[PDB]
Amino acid sequence: SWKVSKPMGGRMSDIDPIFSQDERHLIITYNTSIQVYSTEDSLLVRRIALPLTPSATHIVSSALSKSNPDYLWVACSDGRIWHINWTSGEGVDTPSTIDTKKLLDMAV
Amino acid sequence: SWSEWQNKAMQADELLQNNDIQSWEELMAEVFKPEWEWPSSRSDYARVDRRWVVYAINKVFGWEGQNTGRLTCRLPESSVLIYLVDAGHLSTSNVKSAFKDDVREVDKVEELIGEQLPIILAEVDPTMELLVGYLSGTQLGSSELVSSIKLLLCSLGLDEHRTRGLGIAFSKLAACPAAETVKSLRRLFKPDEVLVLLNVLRAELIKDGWTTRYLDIQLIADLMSRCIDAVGLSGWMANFFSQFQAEISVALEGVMEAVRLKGVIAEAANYAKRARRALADSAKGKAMTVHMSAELPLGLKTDNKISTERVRSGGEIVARSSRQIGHFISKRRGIYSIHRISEEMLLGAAGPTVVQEAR
Amino acid sequence: MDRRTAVYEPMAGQSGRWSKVFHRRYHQHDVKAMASFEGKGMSVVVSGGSDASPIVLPLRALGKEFHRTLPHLPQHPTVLSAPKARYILSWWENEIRIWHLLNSAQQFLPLNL
Amino acid sequence: WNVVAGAKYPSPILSLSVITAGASHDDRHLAVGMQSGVLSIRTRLS
Amino acid sequence: TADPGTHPRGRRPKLKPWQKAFRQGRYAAAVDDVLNTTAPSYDPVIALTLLTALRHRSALREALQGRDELSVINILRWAGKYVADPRYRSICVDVAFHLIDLYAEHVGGSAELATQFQQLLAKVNREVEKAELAIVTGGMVESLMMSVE
Amino acid sequence: MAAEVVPLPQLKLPSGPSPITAEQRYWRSFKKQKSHTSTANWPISHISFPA
Amino acid sequence: LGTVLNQALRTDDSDLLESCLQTLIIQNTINRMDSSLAGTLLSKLAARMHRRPGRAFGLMRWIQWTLVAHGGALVTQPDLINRLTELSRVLEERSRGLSSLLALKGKLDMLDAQLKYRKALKMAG
Amino acid sequence: LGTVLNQALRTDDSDLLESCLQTLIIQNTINRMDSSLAGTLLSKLAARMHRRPGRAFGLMRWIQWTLVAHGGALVTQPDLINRLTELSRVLEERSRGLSSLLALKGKLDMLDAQLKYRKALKMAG
Amino acid sequence: IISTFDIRPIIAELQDIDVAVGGARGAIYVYSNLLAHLHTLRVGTIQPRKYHWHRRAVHSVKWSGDGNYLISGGYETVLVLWQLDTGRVDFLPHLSAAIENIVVSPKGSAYALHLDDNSAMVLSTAEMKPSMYVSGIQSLVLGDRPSKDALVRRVWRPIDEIASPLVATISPQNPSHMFLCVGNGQQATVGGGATSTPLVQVFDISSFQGVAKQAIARTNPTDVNITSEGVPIIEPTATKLAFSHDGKWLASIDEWQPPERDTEAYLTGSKTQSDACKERREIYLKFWEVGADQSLELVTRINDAHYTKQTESIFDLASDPTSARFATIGNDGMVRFWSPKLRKRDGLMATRPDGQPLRSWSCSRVVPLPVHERQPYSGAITFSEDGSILFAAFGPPSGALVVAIDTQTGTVRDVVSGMFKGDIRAMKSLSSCLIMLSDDLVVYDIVSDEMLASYTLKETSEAAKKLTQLAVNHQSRSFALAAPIPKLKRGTKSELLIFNIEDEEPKLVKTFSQVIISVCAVPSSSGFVVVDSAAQVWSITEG
Repeated sequence: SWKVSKPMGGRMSDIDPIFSQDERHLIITYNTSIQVYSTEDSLLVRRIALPLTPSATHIVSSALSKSNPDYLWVACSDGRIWHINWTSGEGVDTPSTIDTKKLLDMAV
Repeated sequence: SWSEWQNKAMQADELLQNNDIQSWEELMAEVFKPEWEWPSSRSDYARVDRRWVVYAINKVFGWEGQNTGRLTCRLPESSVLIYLVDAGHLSTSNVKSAFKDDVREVDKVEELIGEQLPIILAEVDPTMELLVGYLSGTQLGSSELVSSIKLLLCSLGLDEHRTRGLGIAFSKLAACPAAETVKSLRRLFKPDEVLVLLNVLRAELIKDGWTTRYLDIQLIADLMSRCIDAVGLSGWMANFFSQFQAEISVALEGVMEAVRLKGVIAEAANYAKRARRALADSAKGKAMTVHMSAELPLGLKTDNKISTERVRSGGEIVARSSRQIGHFISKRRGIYSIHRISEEMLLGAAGPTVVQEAR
Repeated sequence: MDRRTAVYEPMAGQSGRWSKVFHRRYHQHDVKAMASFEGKGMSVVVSGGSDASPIVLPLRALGKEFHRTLPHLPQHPTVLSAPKARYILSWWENEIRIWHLLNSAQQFLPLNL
Repeated sequence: WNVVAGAKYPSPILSLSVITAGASHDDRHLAVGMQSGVLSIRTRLS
Repeated sequence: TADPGTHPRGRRPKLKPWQKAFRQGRYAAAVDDVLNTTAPSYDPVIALTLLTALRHRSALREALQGRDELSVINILRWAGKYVADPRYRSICVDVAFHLIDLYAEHVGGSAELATQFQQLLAKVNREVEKAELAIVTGGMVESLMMSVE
Repeated sequence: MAAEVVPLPQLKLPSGPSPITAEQRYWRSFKKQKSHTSTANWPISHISFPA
Repeated sequence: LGTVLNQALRTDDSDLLESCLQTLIIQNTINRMDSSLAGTLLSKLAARMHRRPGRAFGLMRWIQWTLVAHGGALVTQPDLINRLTELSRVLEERSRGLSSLLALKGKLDMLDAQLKYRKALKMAG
Repeated sequence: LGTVLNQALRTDDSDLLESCLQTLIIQNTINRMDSSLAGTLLSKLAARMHRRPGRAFGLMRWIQWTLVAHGGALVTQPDLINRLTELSRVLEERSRGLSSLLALKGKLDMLDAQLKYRKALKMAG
Repeated sequence: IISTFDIRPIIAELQDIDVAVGGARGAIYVYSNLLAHLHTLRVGTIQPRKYHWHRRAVHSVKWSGDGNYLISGGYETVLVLWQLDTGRVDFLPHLSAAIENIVVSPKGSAYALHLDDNSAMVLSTAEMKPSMYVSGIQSLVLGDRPSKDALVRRVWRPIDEIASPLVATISPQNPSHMFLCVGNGQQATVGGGATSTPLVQVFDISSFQGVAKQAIARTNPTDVNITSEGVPIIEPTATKLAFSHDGKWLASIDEWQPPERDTEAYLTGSKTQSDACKERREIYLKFWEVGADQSLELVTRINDAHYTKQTESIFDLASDPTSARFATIGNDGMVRFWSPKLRKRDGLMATRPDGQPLRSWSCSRVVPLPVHERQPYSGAITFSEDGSILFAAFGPPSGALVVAIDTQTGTVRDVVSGMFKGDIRAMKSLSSCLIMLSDDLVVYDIVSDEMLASYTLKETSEAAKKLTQLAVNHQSRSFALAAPIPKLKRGTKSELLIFNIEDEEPKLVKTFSQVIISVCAVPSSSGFVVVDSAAQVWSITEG
């Protein structure tokens, strides 16, 4: 009878909120979410939800791919790395593990 | 699981129409968890359930509907009744839940039941140990407590079990708020019964020692003030009130004297404790400022030992260097002091003897 | 005059551009004078202020060695006593102050001190 | 009809009027003529 | 060119120097500039405002701990004069607590402060009698509202 | 969102059970007093003004 | 002073009221006061006691003798219990602060005791 | 009276302290008292005050004046400090109902003055 | 101790790097040239330039663009700019919360700040206004990365904890908005040992953005955040906040007591520092008129709402669903009904400058509650769904009791005792039955005088026992409680139970990976809205 909606909102993680190329979008990575806002009107253009599930695994880092823009690299505390692309959502359901003990940081 | 209790209640109805009280009493003993031996604690009773409590009061007590009823003992000789008294289930909400049928038209129901019930317990037992146990066991409103004080003053005003409950009901009726105490006392008391009670409270005040001097409280002042406002001018309108206010002014001067002595004696005791600490450390040789003579200093200030920790910017805590401890000790010396070094110090064992000028 | 001593080294890259490496309050009053010396294996800068204490800082190892506060009291003790008369004695600008002590120390083992 | 405010004068007063300025009739000043022979004008300007 | 949410003509609320000292964290200068009673810009409600702010920001001990003899006498004189109003009896008694804890050691050293500690007990002694007479009289009002019922 | 610098708000202290009301200050604001005496100290019969 | 107090409380005077309040006399005054002006007197005493804290003894004496003399005279009124309510409010504010003020009274009584002891020493020395 | 108080306390007498208790000379008495002997005086005054609640119009001057002139000797005796810190604990327990007992004094100052009021009115009518 | 660092490259080769290390003691150490110092066994003497302004730990340090300026931000809510060509320093001083993260744009123009109160502002340089503002839910979070100034053992070490549930109401007349109590930042809220949440924000539920924010208790964003000793100041917490039936009023309670370290000189006899801080409490009861633009305005403030010899704690307030009336239950015992009247002293009304009259709230009714002292009592109240009866649970330990009070008359309609095992946590009134929780959870019908469902909840710690709470729906007759699964820490799980009014089976049993801090009921429709610790919001609906 009762149903539960998928979680929205989120707490902004301490990973740096990255600017897009040509400074028009801002990519803010929450816990369990990464969403792109526009700089001009301050309305969000996409919300890429991220399944986190193992009690405390957190999004460890996130950065634009320096080879090609409009990609990301999002990495958890356990071994998991996503290569999603903002303005779309291709890459959420296909992560790649890394065989860590616990992933403390990553930089691209 | 309502149907199981309904079948058990119908079986107890069959036992009632059989009029066999013994197996009914054993079934209530099994439920509450004849011989009927007791545990010796008003608190340590096992938890029972509300429907069996309601059925117990429904079978024991009774009501008369003539536009106003009367609780009566259908079972005036019952271990079930003394267990209800000792376990404190005889509350007005409990008996109203037991009698939702017959009382739903009745008004002033709390006043009627609170007037009727301690009278019923007192006529059950003339020794009123069951009334004192009810006073000590049940959640009691102000009507029940003023009727209980009426009962104990009917009994008095082998020979201490009544005065214990007389002490209990004063504490409970001091805990109650002013409005219900005044209205129930004005209802159920006569203006000479209140004078009897005010002589009992004077016996609790003067014999306790307040008017008495030394070389030769909050729970009784509430009762005295609530009785005085509950009678008012309609009851009285002699020298009794002048001697009354004389002894209350005497007790007030005693309490104010106790306030002054409380402040002075507490401050002198705290200074003596901290000065004992500082003198023990100065006898060890940590060389603090202590007062020498036997009068109190002007500022009741003792020098504490220097703490091992320091508060750095912005708020952090680090260890004190012994260098900085030595700097603060150099501040803590005076302008003249005799600092005797012993041969045991030069051997490396003991400490010095410092006698400094009194600042 | 904020009892502050600040140390500057040139910024790497551009020439003629200095920047404050670090500052610290070594004195207890203003720093009115200082002078440096660098030779025979000793690079110091001596800063004298209004609290009479010349403070010696290491120059080439600054931030690597502790400083040193030389005594403000003179090297000669300037305190002299006649012990048979128990007079202690000290002199400055044009006055000589003589104290007498009138008693032993064994007597005192605080209102009489 | 409650006593909203009031004031007291050094003489028994005989005549009293608050008088108005002009357009929309804001009251300029209150004048009291007393038994002592004095007209006390108290002026309020907004 | 006015930023939105400000006055268009450009009236910014300028800070009085006690407000500026309190904002920077110069509580000694704040308390002195406020509690100086000879000044024409003197106000007990301003003094209560600063002292409640100095109880809320944990700094009343810091504000009182650096004084000298004459200004301790000045703050004691304010405390004695203004314990009488029960609208700031709490803040005024707290200031008197900190002054007793800080400066009760020089009371034989200076005679004029020893009067100002005795004159503050003299008015504290008259304010229990005022507070006992108001709870005596508060009983009689309580008796009358019971008899109306 | 740099919050604008606000000064210290003065305390709204509670008022006793007879405060000076708006109308009491409105009738106290009839401030400037001129007392013109009548000729030969005659008591004033009637003052008036037109509508 | 009964008729003067009647005049002052009936026409809302201040000069007559203050010149009769600043002054046996008080008992005769409240006993010869009219019954209907007792609540007006209670409110006009609560107002002065709030506005000025230094006049508490005489004003509590006046309120005390008024509540003695005209007790049922206020009950036969009874839709005007709000004057007694404002009076209860003013006296509750007056009795605010008592435990901390007693603590501070003891903290000062120690200093006064030590100062009197050193004066008793210094007079004999 | 300086030498009668010395002998009465060293033997822990019960009667001879009371002979000096009822009778400025009291202040000049205890300024010359021996200080370890002075703590013996505080031990029995705290013994009678702790066992029963009461009052004493003379002992308020007595206890305070000894705690100032001879309170600095309290460091030498560890027994008396614990007796005074349980004494000032129970003297708080009398102090809790000072507010409720002052309201009782108000009603008696109300009713006694109203009972005298009707009795005067019968001789007035 | 290194909190952060930013490296800038000195350049299509890589000639050098310049490292700015922001340490946990407050300083920023700039190591000017590194590859030319460690390129060359032996190295020359390297010595960083120290820039010390922040008192606490510096949260973020970045070089700015061309490399002239070093921008930085710490706990002191100030964006600082080291000029670095001169010795000077210029700063944007009074933000909302701690500057938790900064970035610089690809061009030199924009900065982007992640402020600690769940926010991001893209600022433009030397206009210095936020050209882009994004706000979140700002509630209390159990953080993953713990804190940047919990590294060096301060006076009060910042602990990731939730001590009390979030105070939040969904507002009728606009059910998409949610009023909830927040502090300045998360770290500035939890710092000081107590929740200091003197603000509310209105948060859009249908599109999850923080719409607006306002102060309720006294706050000083423009003053210094930290005392001279080093403890962060605490601000008055808004404990009880509940909203009126109309959509036009709001009543809040905020409490503040001085800290325990601060007293030290009020102790006389048996008074400990906790007793002195409890004596010096300040409990204001403020009534707010909510405008059409979600702007709150004061109408009255009551300084002592429940008073005896000292001030009394106020345990709950409730709004009558049929009128504009707020009931408040206190520690003196009495329940007070507050109602709005017009300001009118002697027939002369006082009006606002536009012309509308000034309303003011005042105590319409006082009801003394009966006590039953068998040989620290807490309270709970709720109206009916109809009005006309207010249920007031009064709460000494195990013996506690509910009183059903009429509203039109002040008389007691009923009293029910013996229904509480421990201390009362809360009580709500669905259509006929009282749903109340203590250590037990009981649905108790009063039209039948009979308890339907009774549960003995599992024994847990005192923090979890404080953090259990429920909420009723009042449209579809269903209630919902929330309880963390058994001192609190980061990895805890919680499970909420959806019950109907009539049966004993839980109609939805769902556990969550993080502890939920608040449950609320949407007033227009059925269902609930729940707010988690790792602060995400999600809605539950039937159908």
